[PDB]
Amino acid sequence: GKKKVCYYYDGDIGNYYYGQGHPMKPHRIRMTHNLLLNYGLYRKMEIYRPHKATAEEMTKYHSDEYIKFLRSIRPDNMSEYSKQMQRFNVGEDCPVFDGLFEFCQLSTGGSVAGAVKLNRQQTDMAVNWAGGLHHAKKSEASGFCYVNDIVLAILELLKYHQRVLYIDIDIHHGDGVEEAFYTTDRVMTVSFHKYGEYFPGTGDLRDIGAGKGKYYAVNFPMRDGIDDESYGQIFKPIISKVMEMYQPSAVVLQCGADSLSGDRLGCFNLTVKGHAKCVEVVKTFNLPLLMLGGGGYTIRNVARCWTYETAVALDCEIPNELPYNDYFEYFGPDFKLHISPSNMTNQNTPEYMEKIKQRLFENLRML
Ligand SMILES: CCCC[C@H](NC(=O)[C@H](C)c1c(C)[nH]c2ccc(O)cc12)c1ncc(-c2cc3ccccc3nc2OC)[nH]1
Ligand SMILES: [Ca+2]
Ligand SMILES: [Ca+2]
Ligand SMILES: [Zn+2]
Repeated sequence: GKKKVCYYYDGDIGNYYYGQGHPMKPHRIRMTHNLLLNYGLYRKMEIYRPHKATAEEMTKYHSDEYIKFLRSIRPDNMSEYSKQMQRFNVGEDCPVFDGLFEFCQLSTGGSVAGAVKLNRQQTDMAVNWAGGLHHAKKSEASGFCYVNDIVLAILELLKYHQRVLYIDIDIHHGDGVEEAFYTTDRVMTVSFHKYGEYFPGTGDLRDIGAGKGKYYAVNFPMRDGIDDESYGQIFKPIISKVMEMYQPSAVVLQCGADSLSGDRLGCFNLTVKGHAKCVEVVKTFNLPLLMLGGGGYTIRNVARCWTYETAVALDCEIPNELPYNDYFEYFGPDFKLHISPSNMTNQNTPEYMEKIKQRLFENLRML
């Protein structure tokens, strides 16, 4: 049936700024919120403002030293932390910016709060578009991510769920999450990503977990230009097999929008409908589900994607004609919700897709 949806958002999230020319733009979270408000999707959800996650909540995963550094570093005192910046990988892809720690607190607060709501059986779905920062490591920032809100949310789900399934459709390998749970069978991580001469350089289909975690990490490496057809020939069959074999009791779905056609950093060719089909597929299993954001660097498309995925979560049909909103000019020249794929070549032949799917199916038989 239709499901209850709780949505997490802080009105200040859009004001955090990574710096001039940096592709990560928290403003896209505010564009998403304003678009979904203007479509009237607020009348259908319970809207919550997440608390600022404490350093203590963050150290359930991250090292005390790394969290202490994040809570301390500021653009005005950076000069005194030259040593720690190198140690914790802060200052290149992951710059020091005003309110960095508060931004991490809000991103994490939404994911953890959503997991608590699911644990209490008070919602069917919890949504936190400011979360999904899957690259952060135990004691290091990485790929525009500082605090791994996903790992923290999964640890919260593990208090009441024996097995948790994590699915990541961001164009980049979900390395921080996979690494956190690499040697456990209590979390199965499934990542679909571009692999080959691309960040973070991990996620080979031969990375399948280790020790008790062997066969509990699944990686589907893809080439440039994947389209809705190709993604659609493999996503439902793999997720169906994972659901059958693993039988998770909760699911976390990272909906990174950098896998869409026309992304500033991505090289895939999915439309918003193609990307949202993943949400439709996962939602049909009727399991407690935490939906998170992630990458997405052509911000008009990120807002379209996450607004449509929120409509999918609510089983609410919304028109293609965009309603007027505070960022209406960003959606020109068409002012439509849905996007068209480009003419880029799909390097993922149908035979390649079937062959990788078959290799993963062999690994899934080992559960
Ligand atoms: C989602 C995160 C993607 C990160 C990614 N980083 C990298 O590609 C770097 C070189 C990298 C590193 C450190 N490790 C790697 C391992 C494998 C690999 O193939 C690459 C890397 C990135 N792609 C765009 C940028 C980028 C960063 C900027 C920072 C400040 C200002 C402007 C920037 N512009 C950028 O692209 C307009 N960075
Ligand atoms: Ca991924
Ligand atoms: Ca695992
Ligand atoms: Zn990404």
